[PDB]
Amino acid sequence: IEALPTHIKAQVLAEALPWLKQLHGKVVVVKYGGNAMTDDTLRRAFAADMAFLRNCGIHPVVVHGGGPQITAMLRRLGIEGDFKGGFRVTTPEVLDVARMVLFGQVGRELVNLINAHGPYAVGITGEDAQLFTAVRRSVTVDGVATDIGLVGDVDQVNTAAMLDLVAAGRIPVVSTLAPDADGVVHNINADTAAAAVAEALGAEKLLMLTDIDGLYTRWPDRDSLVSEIDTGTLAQLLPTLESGMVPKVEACLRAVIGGVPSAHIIDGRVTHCVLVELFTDAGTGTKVVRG
Amino acid sequence: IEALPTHIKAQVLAEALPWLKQLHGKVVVVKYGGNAMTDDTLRRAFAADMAFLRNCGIHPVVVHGGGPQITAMLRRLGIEGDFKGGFRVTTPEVLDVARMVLFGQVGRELVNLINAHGPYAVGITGEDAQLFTAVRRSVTVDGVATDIGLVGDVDQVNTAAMLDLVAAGRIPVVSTLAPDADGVVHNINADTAAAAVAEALGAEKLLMLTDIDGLYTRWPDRDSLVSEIDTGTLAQLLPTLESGMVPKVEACLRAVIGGVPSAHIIDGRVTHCVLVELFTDAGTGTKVVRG
Amino acid sequence: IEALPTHIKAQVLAEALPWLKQLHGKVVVVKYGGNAMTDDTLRRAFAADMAFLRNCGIHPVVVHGGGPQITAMLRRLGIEGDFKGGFRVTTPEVLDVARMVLFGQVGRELVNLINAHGPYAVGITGEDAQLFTAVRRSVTVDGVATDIGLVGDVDQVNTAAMLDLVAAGRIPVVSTLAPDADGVVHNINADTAAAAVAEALGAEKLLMLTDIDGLYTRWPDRDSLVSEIDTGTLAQLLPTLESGMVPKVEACLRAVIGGVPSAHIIDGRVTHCVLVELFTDAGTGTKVVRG
Amino acid sequence: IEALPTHIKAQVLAEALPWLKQLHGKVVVVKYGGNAMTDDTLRRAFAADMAFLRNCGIHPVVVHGGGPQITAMLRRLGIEGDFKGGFRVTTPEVLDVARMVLFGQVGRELVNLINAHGPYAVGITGEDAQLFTAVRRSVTVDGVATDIGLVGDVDQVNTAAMLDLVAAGRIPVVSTLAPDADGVVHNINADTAAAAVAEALGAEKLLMLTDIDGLYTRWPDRDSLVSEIDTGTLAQLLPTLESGMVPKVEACLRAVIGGVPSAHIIDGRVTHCVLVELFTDAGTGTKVVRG
Amino acid sequence: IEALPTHIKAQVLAEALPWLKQLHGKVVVVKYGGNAMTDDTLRRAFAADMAFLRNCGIHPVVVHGGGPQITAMLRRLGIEGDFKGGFRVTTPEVLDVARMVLFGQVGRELVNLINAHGPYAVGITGEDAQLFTAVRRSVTVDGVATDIGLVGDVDQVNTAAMLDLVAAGRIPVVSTLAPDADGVVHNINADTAAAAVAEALGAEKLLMLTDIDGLYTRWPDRDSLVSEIDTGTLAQLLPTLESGMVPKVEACLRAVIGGVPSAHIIDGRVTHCVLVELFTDAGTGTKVVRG
Amino acid sequence: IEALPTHIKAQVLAEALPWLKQLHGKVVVVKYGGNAMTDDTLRRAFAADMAFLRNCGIHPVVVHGGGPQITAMLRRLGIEGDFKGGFRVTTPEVLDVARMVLFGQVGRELVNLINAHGPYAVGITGEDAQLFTAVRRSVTVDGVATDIGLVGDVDQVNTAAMLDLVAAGRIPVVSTLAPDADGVVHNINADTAAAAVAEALGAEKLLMLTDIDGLYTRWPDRDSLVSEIDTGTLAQLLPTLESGMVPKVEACLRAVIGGVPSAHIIDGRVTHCVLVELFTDAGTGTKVVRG
Ligand SMILES: Oc1cc(C(F)(F)F)nc2c(C(F)(F)F)cccc12
Ligand SMILES: Oc1cc(C(F)(F)F)nc2c(C(F)(F)F)cccc12
Ligand SMILES: Oc1cc(C(F)(F)F)nc2c(C(F)(F)F)cccc12
Repeated sequence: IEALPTHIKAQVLAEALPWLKQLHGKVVVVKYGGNAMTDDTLRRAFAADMAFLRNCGIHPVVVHGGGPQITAMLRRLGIEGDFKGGFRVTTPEVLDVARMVLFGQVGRELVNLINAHGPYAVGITGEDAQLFTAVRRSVTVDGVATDIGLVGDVDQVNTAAMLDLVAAGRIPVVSTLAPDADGVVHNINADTAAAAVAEALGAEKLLMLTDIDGLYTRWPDRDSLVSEIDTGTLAQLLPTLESGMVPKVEACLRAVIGGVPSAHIIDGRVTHCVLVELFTDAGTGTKVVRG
Repeated sequence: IEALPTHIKAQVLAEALPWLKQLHGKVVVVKYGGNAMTDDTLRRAFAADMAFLRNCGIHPVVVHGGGPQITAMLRRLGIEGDFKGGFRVTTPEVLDVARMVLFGQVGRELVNLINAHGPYAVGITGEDAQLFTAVRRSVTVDGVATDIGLVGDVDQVNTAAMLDLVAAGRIPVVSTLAPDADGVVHNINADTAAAAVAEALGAEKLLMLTDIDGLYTRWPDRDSLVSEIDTGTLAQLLPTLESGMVPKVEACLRAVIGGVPSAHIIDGRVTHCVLVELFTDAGTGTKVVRG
Repeated sequence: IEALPTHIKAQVLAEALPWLKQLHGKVVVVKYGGNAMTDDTLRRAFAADMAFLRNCGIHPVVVHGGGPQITAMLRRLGIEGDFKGGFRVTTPEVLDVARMVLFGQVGRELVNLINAHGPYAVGITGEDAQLFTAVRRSVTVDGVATDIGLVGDVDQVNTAAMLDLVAAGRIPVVSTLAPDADGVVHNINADTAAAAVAEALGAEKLLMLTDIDGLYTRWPDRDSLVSEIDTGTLAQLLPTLESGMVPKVEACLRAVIGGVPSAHIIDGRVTHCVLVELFTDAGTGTKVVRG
Repeated sequence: IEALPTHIKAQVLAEALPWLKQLHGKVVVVKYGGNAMTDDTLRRAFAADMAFLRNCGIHPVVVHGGGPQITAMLRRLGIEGDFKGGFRVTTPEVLDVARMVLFGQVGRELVNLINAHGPYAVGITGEDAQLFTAVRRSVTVDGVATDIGLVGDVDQVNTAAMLDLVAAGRIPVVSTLAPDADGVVHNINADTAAAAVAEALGAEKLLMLTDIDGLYTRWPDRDSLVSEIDTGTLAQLLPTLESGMVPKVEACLRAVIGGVPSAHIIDGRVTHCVLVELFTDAGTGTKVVRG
Repeated sequence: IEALPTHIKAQVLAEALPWLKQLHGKVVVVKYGGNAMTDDTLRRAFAADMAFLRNCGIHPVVVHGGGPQITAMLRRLGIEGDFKGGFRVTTPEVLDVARMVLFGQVGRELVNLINAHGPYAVGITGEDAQLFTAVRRSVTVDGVATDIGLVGDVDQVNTAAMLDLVAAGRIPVVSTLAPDADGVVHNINADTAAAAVAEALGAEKLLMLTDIDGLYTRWPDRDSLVSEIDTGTLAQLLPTLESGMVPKVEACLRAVIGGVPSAHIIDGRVTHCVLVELFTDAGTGTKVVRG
Repeated sequence: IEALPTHIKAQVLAEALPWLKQLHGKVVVVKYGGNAMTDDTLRRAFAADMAFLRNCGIHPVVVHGGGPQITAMLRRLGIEGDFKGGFRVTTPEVLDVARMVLFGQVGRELVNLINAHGPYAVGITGEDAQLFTAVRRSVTVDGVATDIGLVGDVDQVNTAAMLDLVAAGRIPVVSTLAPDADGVVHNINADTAAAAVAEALGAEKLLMLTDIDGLYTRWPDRDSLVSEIDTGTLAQLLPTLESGMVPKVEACLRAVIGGVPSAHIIDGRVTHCVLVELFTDAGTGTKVVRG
């Protein structure tokens, strides 16, 4: 961005205005995962972008996953896994590992990255201040609902405390573990949890960073990619899509149906993708709205 | 900004970060005048840029002049002028006109322009809530200090009220008229007034929009333009410069010497010049710092 | 008030009590116009009376007109007028003049007068902070609704901001210009605007200073003057009254019907008329209440 | 105040302005005693005047005595008194009576009188919330310092709590009893206590209602009455005055020397004397200032 | 509590937890009377217990009676009483005595006792700040409703002010006198008043200190004492009980039916009975709940 | 605590008062470690005791270690250690493990335990919101200062944010990791960190739970145990004591010398030891004060 004429730099900065006005003082929940988490230039830029939102008076909330880091730690520890369908059964032991990795490893590096720009990030789980609870979930293998241990869905959210934390100028970085009604901590799918937090906080937008250009309807037809889609149309398309896009799309559906004005599936492999989706009309992501 | 690749749009937006962090929650006083006031694309962009600062949680304060509009109104009214040196004598009558034009005409269009983006601008003079007072000033013709009527300098500033007004999320647009100790309203040079407001409010930056590329030391040598200069060096250069740059430079000197971290002389003829000077490293303006 | 016995001075001050209790912490909107605006002893006393209300913890709001000052300025500028019925057509040019005179001249002298007693007054139009909007109005000539340019009625009122401004201890002085939904500033009849502001702010009282002893029913029978009247009775009488009293009475009707507890038509030619109408049982004005 | 012309009523109300501005938001401590306490028209008007100050956003604080009511109750109870010089010795028994009469009788009627105008008054002693402490005082009989039991001076004042109570819009009515450092409640001279409260609260004025026209220097020469006097001059005159004026004058000296801008000895036998001393230039009282 | 093993001291302190959690930040109204008022060890411990609740962030409110102290003062003053049934007729004179004794004597000693632990207590009646009003009540002699003078029931309660007073960290000590709608102060039965205050303040608990082990159903069968009872059952039992327990039980009924979660009749003759009823499972009192 | 007479239960609860008054609204920092962390009855009671302090309006802050859990995890992961003197060298790898175990395992169980009583606990490190920084420390082996990797001391503490967090009613549970000036996270000795937090927060008390009866001067003479000691005396004794007591004593010295009123070494093996040390005069711990 050196040889680029100044008057076009001015135009790029000015074209941001309408979205600065749309998001000022608003909550934006961001699911962070995929390559945007593993490559150092992309993660450093993701951190700077969170600092950006905060220094525009926007209120980012970061929800993170970390599936592959968990299995690697379990393999390091020699913890033999049990599998039903494609799912590992989350025994009390896998959870102590899951929690320890998500919160004590993955969340910490993001906190430190963001905090390179200032005293902003704060890590939390649903355990802290009872910020959210979990309810045990089942999954379905070959059409049968089946138990795979201490996994669940976000049950209820301490909306008050949480919103406090962000008015103080803080960026929570959430690791998706929370207690159930009996105090038993469960692991929650990070995508679904992000949609739940977004809905409960009255978020203006939910962004889902993924390793895709965007929602393809008839993958892999190039002509099948779409910029925008409504819940009704997307819900009908849901049984058609690949394994990896189902949770991302399900989250977008529950968020937007829950009242979040729009959810976005954006490409985490693009540097500063969040700046592109939020402050530019040129994002390759796909925007979900109600209808 | 259409055919421009997205990844370079992302970089333009990201390169803004460090200045967003420098100015967040800070007061920036802007002298608005020159062509940036008379051409409609430049004024519309100046207004949008004020909306921009506000929607980044920055606190712009706008000080405006309007010399040529005053003389035109005086000519329309058939008010014969009296002149000492190059100065019109500001009789009680010229002031009723000056005040009426500055506050009832020039300030109003800027307020309305800015307010096209939201309920932000509010017009004021030193008369309103006793926000600032004036002290009668003399000027010097042929080395003699001489009286030219009801003109003066900013005397004291109601720093408390003023800072209130901006925490409420408002953008004051100041017309440089204020009462003296006896209630007698004077007209204040808009440049000097901008430096006074900036100093009294603890402004982070003072920007002076002018009709120049920047400070030339040996005008019109092209090689004489400078990007940055300190107060000591600039003060010595002061007797050398053209008539039109003296007030702009004097303001920068008193502001920065008064503790304002930097004052900037930027080109009001560039669209969105303020966005360029604040969020980009490519401004043609000249930055003044202490030393 | 020198030779007057002290014990009767004490009684005058004490008889104020019940109205001090009725208005303490309450909004009182005052239409200021007529002779109370043009003679210097009456205007100086009107200003002191506003200072009085403020220094009793009452919240005065001042709405002003200025019809004759506008036409004089238009005549000074050689602006040829166009007239339908008795109305001047408010072209874009007449408005730049109207706004400039109302806000840059008439409002300023009242602000300065009031501010001789302290940092109280602040001038505003509906343009400032989007405090109120306008909607274009027509008038009726010979029973036909007809367009006379950029004149209108108060459309909606930023009740929140406004009420803020007065809790801060400020006395707004309103010039009746406001933007329409498209940003186009209109001139609003000061009487009607005063009733609109009073209703929107939950004012306890609306006072209309006029050049009359009070409402005469069968002018000019001396026996026809009344101290108090209800909306129903007054509405029926409306088609009967002189040209000059119609707007004053219409305002009182819409205010009191809008829920303002009482509106008052008081004589602006009496020194300190507002002190008389508010803190004394001896006013010649006429009080309007609902029924 | 019926046949009195309206324009002179207006002037009486307007002449109040400068003192409304001097006292707005300020603390005024009032010693209440003498006839102003015993005649029902004077007490009712004293109560209304406290309501007046409160409904002008002034902060009255009322300190009361009640010497004669105490002795009457002691006589009713058959409590034989012991006397040194002219002083009754305040045994533990006389105090239970003193406290009971001051706080449970005299303070209550004033509270109820004031509260006829609204929920304003609140009775207190130094015992409540530890609002002020006492220190045992001696008196001097025939030049010997002597002990007369549980009487004392205001020692320290809980300035914080107290000032709170008045910002809430309340009018404390103080009965001059307070604990010493050991919890032992003492009776405090109401005059001296009023000066102590006034000084500790940063009162703008202290008023002492007495049964005199004002301070006579050479009583009973009519020509000896004075409108104003300074501390130095008054302190020298102190040994000259009658028994009854010594405490009133001593209080004025300690208050004004303590920084209270002025103390006033006003005639409690004049209806609404406080309104006269505060809002009129015609008071017969005598004003004390420093010098 | 010296030779007692430490590990059992630890258990006593720990068993308090669940009630500390139930009452934290909650209002607890306490009727104080009986022996707990007359013996010095019991009263000193009652005071310390109020200090305890306050230093746990609990909000005690103390309502006190004082029947026997009133009659003793009336006998000291030679005030001949008039009696209908078992009731003294409360003439205007008996009230001046009643008020003076309750507020100027009985309330003061409790305030001073409590305040030995800090600046907590503050005495009040319904007269102060119009905190509550009274309505004249009749009583029934031989089945006839009859007038016995200036006695009444709590009519309405200034819930706002009151709750303020306790958030400030204060412990009000209420003497049951209040004005009626016309300003005429009445004496209110302290038991009934305590139930009214408890209901109006949303108290978590109402405690009634009495001179009984607890509610006996078939007094004096030892086997008839009960630990807990519901309103329906207790209401039916009401006509059966002794004269002294009727008001205590009536208060418990109106409180719990008014929504107060539980009312308790506890033994005022046990040192620190309130600590026992609140923080221990071993109280001899009887708890009333709805049903 | 069943057969124990009620009147002695009442005395145990009442004897707590003076310490409830000393600590109300005050910060108490607690080092938690040793057996109090490993046995389930002791940890459950430690959690309940934190809930206790919080439900008395006290502000507990919990600092925890976890040395043995770290080495066990390192052994599980097959991480070969390097040792200088008795110290493991904290390589970047040992820290990822240390942080993960302290924050993602040990801190979580305490948070969940405490949160069984309510939404109180919140886990943090110095990384979160930049709450505290670290400075690399060396240790001394055989009298030589030597480097053992990423270990350090608390450098500076974000006192503001922190104190906020506790006013909100939260109990922070601190894991002793923090960034240095360059963002490089270090592991901090939990004892020293507890003294640093206590000093920086103006804590009223610092408690150090250890596996000792208390400070023995001449261990293992039974007669050598002491209840209280001053800094000067204790500092001189420091070179004499066992390896395990040095850090506990050093922390007490720096805390009390830093202005913390008293530090306490209490026996973590006693159930509810904190309740015993704080609310009882029977603790076996040893209290440190300045002198
Ligand atoms: O909302 C406001 C607050 C303040 C305040 F001064 F109270 F901050 N001032 C305002 C003004 C003024 F600046 F002219 F006063 C004009 C319009 C709205 C205002
Ligand atoms: O609302 C109140 C506040 C305060 C406060 F002290 F908190 F300001 N004090 C009050 C009192 C007291 F002055 F006796 F305390 C008595 C009645 C009402 C009160
Ligand atoms: O509600 C909160 C406020 C603050 C605040 F720092 F704003 F006080 N911090 C919180 C934290 C943090 F301590 F990690 F920051 C974690 C969970 C909830 C918090």
